[PDB]
Amino acid sequence: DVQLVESGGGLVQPGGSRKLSCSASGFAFSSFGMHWVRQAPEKGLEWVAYISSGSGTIYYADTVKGRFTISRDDPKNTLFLQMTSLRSEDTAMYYCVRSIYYYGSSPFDFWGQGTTLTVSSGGSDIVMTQATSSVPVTPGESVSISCRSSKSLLHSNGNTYLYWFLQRPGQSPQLLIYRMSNLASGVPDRFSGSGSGTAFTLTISRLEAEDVGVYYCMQHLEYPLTFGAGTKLELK
Amino acid sequence: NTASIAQARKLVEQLKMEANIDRIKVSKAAADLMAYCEAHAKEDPLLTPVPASENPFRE
Amino acid sequence: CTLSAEDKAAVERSKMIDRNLREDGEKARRELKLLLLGTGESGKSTFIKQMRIIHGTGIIEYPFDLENIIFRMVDVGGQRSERRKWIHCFENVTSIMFLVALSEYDQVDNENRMEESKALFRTIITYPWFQNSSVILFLNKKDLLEDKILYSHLVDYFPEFDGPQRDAQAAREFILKMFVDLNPDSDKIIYSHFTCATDTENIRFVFAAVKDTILQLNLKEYNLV
Amino acid sequence: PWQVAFIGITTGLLSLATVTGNLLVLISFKVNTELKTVNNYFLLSLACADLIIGTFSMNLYTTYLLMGHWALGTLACDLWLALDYVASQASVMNLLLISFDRYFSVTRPLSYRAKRTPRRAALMIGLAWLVSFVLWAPAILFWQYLVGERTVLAGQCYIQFLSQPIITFGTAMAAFYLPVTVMCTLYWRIYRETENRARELAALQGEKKAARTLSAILLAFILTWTPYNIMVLVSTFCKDCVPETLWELGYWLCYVNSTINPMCYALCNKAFRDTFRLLLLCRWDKRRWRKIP
Amino acid sequence: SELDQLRQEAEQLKNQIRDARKACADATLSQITNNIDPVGRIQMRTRRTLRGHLAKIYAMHWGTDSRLLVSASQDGKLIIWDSYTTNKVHAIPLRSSWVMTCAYAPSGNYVACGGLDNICSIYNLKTREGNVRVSRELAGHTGYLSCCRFLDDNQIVTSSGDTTCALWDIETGQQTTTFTGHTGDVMSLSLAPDTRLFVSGACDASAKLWDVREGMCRQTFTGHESDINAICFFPNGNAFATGSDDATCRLFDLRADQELMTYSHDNIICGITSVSFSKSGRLLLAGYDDFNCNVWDALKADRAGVLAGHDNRVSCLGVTDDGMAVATGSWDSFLKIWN
Ligand SMILES: CC(C)CCC[C@@H](C)[C@H]1CC[C@H]2[C@@H]3CC=C4C[C@@H](OC(=O)CCC(=O)O)CC[C@]4(C)[C@H]3CC[C@]12C
Ligand SMILES: CC(C)CCC[C@@H](C)[C@H]1CC[C@H]2[C@@H]3CC=C4C[C@@H](OC(=O)CCC(=O)O)CC[C@]4(C)[C@H]3CC[C@]12C
Ligand SMILES: C[N+](C)(C)CC#CCOC1=NOCC1
Repeated sequence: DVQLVESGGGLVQPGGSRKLSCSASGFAFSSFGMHWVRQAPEKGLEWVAYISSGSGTIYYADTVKGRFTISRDDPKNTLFLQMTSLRSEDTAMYYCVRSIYYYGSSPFDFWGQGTTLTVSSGGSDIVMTQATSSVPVTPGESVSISCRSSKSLLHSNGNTYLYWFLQRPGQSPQLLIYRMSNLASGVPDRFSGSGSGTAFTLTISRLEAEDVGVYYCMQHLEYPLTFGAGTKLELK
Repeated sequence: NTASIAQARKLVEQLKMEANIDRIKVSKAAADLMAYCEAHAKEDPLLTPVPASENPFRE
Repeated sequence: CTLSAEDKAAVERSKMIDRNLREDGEKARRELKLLLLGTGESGKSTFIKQMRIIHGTGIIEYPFDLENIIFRMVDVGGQRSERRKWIHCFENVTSIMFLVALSEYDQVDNENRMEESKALFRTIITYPWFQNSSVILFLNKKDLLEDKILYSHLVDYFPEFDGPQRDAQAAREFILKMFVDLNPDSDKIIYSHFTCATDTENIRFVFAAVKDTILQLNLKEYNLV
Repeated sequence: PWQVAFIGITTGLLSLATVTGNLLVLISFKVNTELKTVNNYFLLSLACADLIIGTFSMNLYTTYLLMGHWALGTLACDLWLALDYVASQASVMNLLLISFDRYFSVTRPLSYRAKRTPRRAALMIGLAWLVSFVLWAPAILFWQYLVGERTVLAGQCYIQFLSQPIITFGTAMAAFYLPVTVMCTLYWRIYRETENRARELAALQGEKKAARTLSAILLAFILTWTPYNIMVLVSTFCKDCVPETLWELGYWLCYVNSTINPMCYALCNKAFRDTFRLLLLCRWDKRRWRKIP
Repeated sequence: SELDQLRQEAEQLKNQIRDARKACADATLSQITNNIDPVGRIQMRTRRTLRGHLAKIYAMHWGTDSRLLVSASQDGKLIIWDSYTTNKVHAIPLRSSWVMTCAYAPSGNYVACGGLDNICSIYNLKTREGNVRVSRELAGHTGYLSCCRFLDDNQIVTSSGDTTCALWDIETGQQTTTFTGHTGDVMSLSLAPDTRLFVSGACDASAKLWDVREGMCRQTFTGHESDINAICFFPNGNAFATGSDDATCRLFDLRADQELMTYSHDNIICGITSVSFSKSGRLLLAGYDDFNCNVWDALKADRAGVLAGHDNRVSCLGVTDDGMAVATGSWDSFLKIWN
C-alpha cells in the first residue's frame, strides 16, 4: 500500500550541510503536498517545511527560514531537504508527511518512518498549549484531553482547523481526527473531538492498551503550523 | 412469429394486472398534494427571496 | 486575501486542475473527428481492417497518424438504439464517412437496400447537426459490381438508367450521380471514391478530403471561395 | 469661414463612420459566439488600432487644420504623435499578421490548424503590437532628449527627426515597404493557390471572387498608404518642394484606411455580416435564431 | 387465430382502464387551485458561473450534502466542483469521450458515468491512494445507457436504449433485476424520495413505473404525443412530472393514475431536455431548447419566470437536496448556479 521511507540521517559535523530524501511508493505523488516535521529527542515535535503540489508554493518555519531548502522529484518520486549552517538545535528526528487539500480531505494522513539527525559540537504566530503531560488511566474509563489556543481557530467559512495526532511509543505519528470533528479512515470510532473557538477537547471512551502514547494538538489556521507540547497516557 | 402467444400473453397479463389498482380519486390526490406543497412552503428558499446572510452563494 | 491556509491550497489545486484541463483541450483540438457510418453489410469491418493494415458491442474509436497529423474515426454501428437521440453527440464532426457497397442494388420486407441506403444517406445529411461538416462518400466492392453488371441487368431494377447493358463505368457513375443528387439544399461538395476489397490507399483519399474540407471552410470564411 | 465647416463636417462623418465600424466589430465579437474563434482575434486587434485612430487621432488632427497652430504643449504633442504613429504602425503590422495567417491557413491547412493554439495567436498579436511600440515610440519621445535640439517650432507640431535622411529611409523601409511587398507576395500566393485548388476539386469527387476581393484589399491598402510614404521620401531630401495641401491629404489617406479597414476584412466573413445586419436598433438575440425539432 | 383474440382482449382492457380512469376523475387540478394565491414573478439570478468545460455539458447531478456537484461533458472528463467557492475538487479523465449521463452517490464516496459506450463506469473518489480510480464497470447493456441513479452505495439502476432499465450489484458486476417492458428507447428515470420504486420514460410516450424490490412493472402512464425525455418525482413520491419533445411537461399522479395538469405555451415549441422540482414542489423547473429555463407554477399552471444566460441549449438541470440553489449545465460548456 502507501509507503514513505526516508534516508540521509546518521552523524555529521556541526556547521556543515546534510541532505535528506523521502521516497514515496504506493500513491500518486504529484498530487500531494508534502511536509517535513521534526521532533527533539526528548521534547515534542515541530514543523520545519512545506512544499505544495507541483512545487508552486513553499513555506519555511522562521527558525530555519533561509538555511534550509526543499525540493521534490515527481518522476523519480522523491522529496529532498537540504540543510546548511547546521546547528545543534537541528538535533531531531525527521518525519516526511503527505497532505492533500481539496474540500473534505484528510491532510497529514500518512507519516513516514523517519530518519534521525543527531549532532553535537514562537514569534508572531498562534501557540498551541496544553498544560498536562502525564495522564495514566486504567483501561475502561473516559479520558478527556484539552488544548488551548491564543486566537479563535474558527475561520469565516465555519471550519475549525484543529488536528489531533496520536504517537505510539516506537513508531510514527498517526492522524486521529482532523478539523476537530472528523475521524480518519482507519481509526476506531471511540475517539471524539469537539470544542469551540479556543476550547478543544478530545474524548476517548472505552480505552485499551492500544491508545497509549502521546497526543498532540495542531493548528492549521495560518502559517507557521505550530504543534502542541504533548500529553502522555501511560498504563497503571 | 408463430410464438406470438408468449409476448401477447405477457402484454395482456401485465395489462390485466395493471387493471387492478386502488385508484383513489383525483380531487383527493390533488388535495393532499397541495396540502404537502403548502405544509413545506415555509422552508423553501426559492419561493421567497432568502437574505444574503443565510445564503451561502453571496459573494 | 482572507482565505485559510487550507483554502489557499485548494485554490492552487483548482488552478492546477485548470492547467491540466487546458492542456487536454488543446490536445483534443488537434486530432480530427470523422463520423464513420455504413449499414447494409457494406464491408465496414474489412474496410477499417484494410485502412489499419496499410497504415501503421459499443462505440469504437480508431486512431490514425498520417503526415504527422492525427485522426479519430468514430465507428458507431453496434447500436441497437434510435439514432435520432445520440446523433447530436456529433454536432461538429469534421466529416461524415459514408460507406455504401456498389453491388447491393437488386438485393432485397420487399425493398432493395440500395434504396434503403439512399434513404439513410438523405436522412443523415439533412440533419441540422452537419452544416460545417462534409460528406466523404465511399462505394465499395468494385469487382463484384462489374461481375454483377456483366452478368445481371440494372435497367429493370432502376428504370432511370439509360446506358449500355454491359457497362460498369457509366453504371457506377450513374449511381454515384444518384447518391449526389439527393440535394442537401445548401450547395456543398460531396467527395467520392471507388474502393474495393484490395484498395491499398484510401486513407490518402480521406486525408485529402478533410484537407479540402478545412481549406473550403477557410476560403468561404475569407470570401475568396 | 464655410470651407472650414465643410472640411470639419466631412472629417466628422468620417470619424463617426470609423468609430461605428470598429466598435460594431468589437460589439459583434462580444455578443456572438459562432465568430469567437481564433481567426477573428486578429480582426479584433485590427478593430482596436483603427479605434484609436478613429477616436484619438483624426479629430485631434483636424483641430490642427481647424486652427492652424497646435497650441496644447510640447509633451502633449510628443505623446499625441507617438500614439498616432504607434497605432498606425500597429494596424499595418496587424494587416501583415492577417496576411501570414491567411497564407498559412490556405497553403498548409491541417498542420497550421494544429499548430495555432489561441495562446500562440495571442503571443503573435502581442509581438505585432510590441514591434510597432519599440519601433516608433522611443524615437519620437527621445530624439529631442538625444540631440538636445527642439528644432520644431512653437505653432507647429510634427514628427521631428524627418530631417536625418537615412534613419527615415530605414524607418519607412522597415515600417511600410517591406510589409507591402510581403503582403502582396502572400496574397498573390493565396490567389495562385485557390486557382490551383479549383483544378483538384474535380479530381477529388468522382465571376471570380478571389481576384475581386484580393484586388480590393491590396489595391485599397496601396492606394491609401503609398502617398504619405512617397511624399516623406521626397520631403526628407527636399525642402518645400512639395506643397502642404498634399501633405494634409497624404496624412488623411491613412485615416481613410482606418475607416475602410472593417469593410475589407470583417464583412468578408458572412457571420459578421449577419450580426451587422441584426445590429439595427439593437435587434440582436441568440434566442432569435430559429430552430427545428 | 389466438393472436387476434389476444390483441382484441388487450384493446378491450385498455378501453376498460381508460373509462374506469375517467370515472375516477372527479375534477382537474386547475379547478381545485383557483382559491390559492400565485407566487408572482420571481427573479432568480446567477450567483456562480463554472467555466471549466470545453465541449458540451450533457449531465450534472448535485451532491446529497448540497454543496458539491459532478458535471460530465463530451470532452471526456468528469469534474467535481465545490459550488460555494467554484473550485474544481476533482478531474476524472474518462475511458470513452461519449458520456451522456452522470450521477453522484448519496453516500458521497462513489460516482458513476455512462453513455454511448454501453458501459456504466463507477469511480471510487475517497481513495487511500490519492487519485480518483475506477472501481468497476458494468457491461450488460446493448444500446447506449441514458441515465444512472445510485439508490444506495452498492446498487444502481441504469436506463438504456434497448428499451430496458436494469438494476445492478456493484460488488459482483452483474445485474439482478432486468426491467423489460418498454417499447421505445428508455430516455430517463427518476428515483423515489423513499427510494423503493422508480419511474421511467422512453421513446414511446410512456412513463412506466417499477419497484426495485420485486421486479414487476406497477403502472403505465400515457398522456404525451411525442418522445418523453425527462422525468422527475415529486418531493414526497406520490406524483412525478414529465417533459417530452413537444414543449410539454405534465404532472402524473400515482394513486389517481391520471395526469393532473399540463404545461405549455404557444411560443414554446421546442422540447424539454431536463426537468426538476423544488423542495416544496410549488415550482417545476424545465430546461428547454430555446436556451432558457422556465420556473412553472406547479399549481396555477403558468410560468413564474424565465432563466436566460445560456448561449446554447440547457441539457441538464438540478436542484439541491435542501433547495438552496439550482444548477443548469448547458451545451455552451457552462454551468450556472441560480438563486
Ligand atoms: C488602448 C491602447 C492605448 C493600448 C493598446 C491595446 C492593446 C495592447 C490590446 C487591445 C485589444 C487586445 C487584444 C484583444 C483580444 C485578444 C485575444 C486574447 O487571446 C488570448 O490569448 C486569450 C486568453 C484567455 O482566454 O484568457 C488576448 C490577446 C488579444 C489578441 C489582445 C492583445 C492586446 C490588445 C491588442
Ligand atoms: C511607392 C511605389 C513606387 C511602390 C509601392 C509598392 C508597389 C508599387 C510594388 C513594390 C514591390 C512590388 C511587389 C514586389 C514583388 C512581388 C512578388 C510577385 O510574385 C512573384 O512573382 C514571386 C515573388 C518572388 O519571386 O519571390 C508578385 C508581385 C509583387 C507582390 C510586387 C507587387 C507590386 C509591389 C508591391
Ligand atoms: C501619420 N499617420 C499616423 C496618420 C499615418 C502614419 C504613419 C507611419 O506609420 C507607418 N510606417 O509605415 C507603415 C505605417
